Amino acid sequence: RTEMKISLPENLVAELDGVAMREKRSRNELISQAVRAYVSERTTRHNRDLMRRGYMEMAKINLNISSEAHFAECEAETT
Amino acid sequence: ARTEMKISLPENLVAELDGVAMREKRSRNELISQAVRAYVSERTTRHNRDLMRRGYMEMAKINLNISSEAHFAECEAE
Amino acid sequence: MIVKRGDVYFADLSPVGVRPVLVIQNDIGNRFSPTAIVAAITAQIQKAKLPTHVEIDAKRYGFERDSVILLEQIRTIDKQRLTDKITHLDDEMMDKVDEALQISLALI
Amino acid sequence: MIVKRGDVYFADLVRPVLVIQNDIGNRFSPTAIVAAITAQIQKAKLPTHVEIDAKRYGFERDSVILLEQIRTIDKQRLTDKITHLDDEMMDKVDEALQISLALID
Amino acid sequence: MIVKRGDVYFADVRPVLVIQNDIGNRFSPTAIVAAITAQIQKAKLPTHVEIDAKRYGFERDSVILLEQIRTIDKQRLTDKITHLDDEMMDKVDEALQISLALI
Amino acid sequence: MIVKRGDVYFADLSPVVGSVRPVLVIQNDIGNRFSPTAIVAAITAQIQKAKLPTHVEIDAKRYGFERDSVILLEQIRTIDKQRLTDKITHLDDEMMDKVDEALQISLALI
Repeated sequence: RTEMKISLPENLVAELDGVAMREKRSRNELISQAVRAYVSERTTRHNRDLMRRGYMEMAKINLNISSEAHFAECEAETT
Repeated sequence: ARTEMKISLPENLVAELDGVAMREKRSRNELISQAVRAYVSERTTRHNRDLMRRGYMEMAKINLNISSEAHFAECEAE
Repeated sequence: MIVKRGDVYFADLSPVGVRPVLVIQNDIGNRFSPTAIVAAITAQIQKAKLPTHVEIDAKRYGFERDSVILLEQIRTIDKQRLTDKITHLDDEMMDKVDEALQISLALI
Repeated sequence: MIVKRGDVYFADLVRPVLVIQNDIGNRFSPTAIVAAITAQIQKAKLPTHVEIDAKRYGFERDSVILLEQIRTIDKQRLTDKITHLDDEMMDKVDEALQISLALID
Repeated sequence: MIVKRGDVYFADVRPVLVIQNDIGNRFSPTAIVAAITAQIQKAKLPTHVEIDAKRYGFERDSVILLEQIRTIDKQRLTDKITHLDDEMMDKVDEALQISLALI
Repeated sequence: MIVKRGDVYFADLSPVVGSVRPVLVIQNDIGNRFSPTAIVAAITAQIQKAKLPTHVEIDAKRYGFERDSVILLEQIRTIDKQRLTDKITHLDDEMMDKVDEALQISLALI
């Protein structure tokens, strides 16, 4: 449970407390939930980009071996 | 910039947060601040959309009446 | 007749009741065109219930009762239906009408 | 019902009309703000006028839009659609709506 | 070509159901599919999903065989015949976990 | 033949013998007994590290391989069990938990 020190614009905190007074939660409960959403969003997108990059690197292998074993598949069909 | 405060984030969330920091070449505060903005904008917007609906639905009786009471004037200016 | 953007008139909504109305069309067209674009005004409420509403104080603008301009209610009419010129709204009040209008018509 | 900004419908009193209200008003209010459409002119150059050639937006007729001729009626006078103007078309409309209403210069 | 998980195509000719994730279905030459047959109309296994002819535009009632899966070149995918809703894909999901012991 | 989920065999990928690639059985064990077909996932040695969340690394010394290899859970297919020849090894519960989560990602599951 690390702990830290931040500096938010005076307007943004004023607005933030607005949504707090309304949804009946605290600042930290909201900041924490906001950091989660942002970090989940960034991690996900990063992972999607690494999956693409990998698939595109693996094309030559995956294609070759998909063909090399084509006949085996076709036989295990109407069997 | 302005106010300054004290928070307690889970140890895993900050570890992950520094991950995205080391990568996008920014600081914690630059990221926390950007995150609070996005969240607050999202909440304010949705709240406003809900107040607009509620108002339109309260104003239906008036807006309808006067849209009819001035119909002919409209049709003549065609 | 010389109508100015910001003028509020009574208008005759009959084929030859009478309701207040706010001229919002540019002044060039307000001169060399038979038609005028206006925005209705009502007194069934005294407070804004929408970001498309602009309040009008009675004592400040010589109204019998406090009123609200409805920038969701706009139409173009023949200028000839404009009779009595009630008042005119200052730059302050028209800056409100401007931002309410851009919201109403998604010019944001 | 199903109304959205930039959708063109037919009217009742026959008339083609461009819907120009915000999408929020369009959903929770009985009234909708439209702009007149006419086929009498094909070209029509002037600041408050926008040009549609039919050979694009599923139109049968070369029409022109009039940001000087707008009105606000009951939602139910909007029967069935026609098409929806893409963003680039809407930008030219707004670019004239603002001139019409004196929201620039 | 944009293939989506849930799309059913003809393949080079027998029907076939795309079951691979959508990221891979875009940035990869290969697609993982599950055969479809019409020699039966009812499921004979917990690894089978029935397909109604009229509901999904088939000439005759068919059954997806989640025991019969293979990865092929997307280029063999020709005509897109239809797409299965979330309902039908929840069946394919639990049939697939059984087939591959993902309990 | 008694094939078990987790068994890795060599497979013959020819139209009859005219000579072979490693392969991982991933189908449930009931089907692996009373069915002519087996569902497998290819294995290659052209890489030694995972390049995807659909990959599972195999150490050479730990599992008796000539050279470090990677299982390709994007590459799966059902074949006739008769093409399974040599049983080279079997993977523990640890390694099969990896294959499990890699497979659910590959096929958008759970």
